[PDB]
Amino acid sequence: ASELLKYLTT
Amino acid sequence: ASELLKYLTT
Amino acid sequence: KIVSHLLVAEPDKLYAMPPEGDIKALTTLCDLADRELVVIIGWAKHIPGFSSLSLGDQMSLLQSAWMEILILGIVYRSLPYDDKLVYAEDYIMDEEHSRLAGLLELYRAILQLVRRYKKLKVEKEEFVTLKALALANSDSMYIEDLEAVQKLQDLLHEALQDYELSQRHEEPWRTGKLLLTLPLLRQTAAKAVQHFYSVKLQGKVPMHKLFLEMLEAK
Amino acid sequence: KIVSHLLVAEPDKLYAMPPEGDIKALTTLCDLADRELVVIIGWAKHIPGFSSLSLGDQMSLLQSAWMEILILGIVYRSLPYDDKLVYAEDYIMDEEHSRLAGLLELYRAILQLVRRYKKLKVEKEEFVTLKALALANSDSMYIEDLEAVQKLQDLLHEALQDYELSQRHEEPWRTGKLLLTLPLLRQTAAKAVQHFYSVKLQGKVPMHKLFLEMLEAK
Repeated sequence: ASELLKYLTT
Repeated sequence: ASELLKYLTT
Repeated sequence: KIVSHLLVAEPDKLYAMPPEGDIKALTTLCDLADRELVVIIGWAKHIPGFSSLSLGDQMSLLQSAWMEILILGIVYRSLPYDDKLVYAEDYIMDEEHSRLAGLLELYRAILQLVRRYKKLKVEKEEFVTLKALALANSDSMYIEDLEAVQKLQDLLHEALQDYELSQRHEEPWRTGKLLLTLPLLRQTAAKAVQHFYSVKLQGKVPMHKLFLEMLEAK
Repeated sequence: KIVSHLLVAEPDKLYAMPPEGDIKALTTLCDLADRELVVIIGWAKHIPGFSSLSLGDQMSLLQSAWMEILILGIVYRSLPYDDKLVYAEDYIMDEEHSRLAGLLELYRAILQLVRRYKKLKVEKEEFVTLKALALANSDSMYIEDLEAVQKLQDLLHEALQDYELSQRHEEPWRTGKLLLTLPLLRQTAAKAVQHFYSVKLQGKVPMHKLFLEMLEAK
């Protein structure tokens, strides 16, 4: 749900 | 006037 | 080599792109921060062994160390200037510009670290290995596998020391001297985080959501 | 040798001497702190070259680093215990005792440093040279002669490194590993200082005046 995990797995 | 300088120059 | 490796993964030069008051200054820094937050994350995955950590631990490190790594970017860019802070190559603040926009106390804090790094004559290679070391040495209270994080720390520390033990063998224990700046680094990052959370609370300043998410972790 | 030298200047074992509530706990720690503050100052003058600093600079260092040096004493004493904090050989707090007296968050912070030092198996000699290094590396914004303070830092760092490069040559870069704990040290000292200033403000707890004077510097 976090931007961090979004950016971490893009 | 400070305790520190008191203790530092005892 | 890890240094050559970590080096060419660093982003290329950043440029500020922002009613010329204090609220427009903060927004320029807040969106410069958010833009570089995005790039730390891309860069972090090039740190050997970082991506082999569980994702919760990758996030725990980043959540602890993100401001330290930004500060080290500002510091590196600021080394050639005369008591100026370069948040970007476009955007270079001095004391009076800082004081007016309410950033004076933060500005003085970072300058102390800047002047310490100027006397050490720290190089781009050392900034890079130090950024990595701050990440692995973040001291998150939320690491699941401390042993894997310690292995990474040992690896990045070995690199820094073996880089120093050859390229800069004229100066002994130059490794430790760089490590000895890390407390001030963490301290300064603590001031930046509180100030920027202080302008978060005020609400007069808008913040791209990645930046906000990092700030509430802290 | 500076280590043997700095070692036998350390005070001998401290013993707590204090309505068994939270207000009696804080008072025991507050007066244990004040009693050891007095002893840091006696000990500081045995640090080679510390007394050749101008008195303003001796005070600027002590005012910045005092909590870090206390924390390192608690840490050293706490190494043999099972998740206990020994503020004194008399006085050993655990999680529940901590939580009740409002010290839980501070207790967890120090324990993280304790568990880091337990895994490093840090020795009394290293605590002593690290106490000294935290003092000279305090990053006071009020130093007049940064060069003399840096010389001291270089001296204490040399000592730590040359002590390690022989007594513990089985473990390479053990010096840097100890330096890498210093950020957490400063961080933890920051939490202790704020908590103890929080009980200063509340007024329900009495504090011998040397302790109070250190706390308002911070």
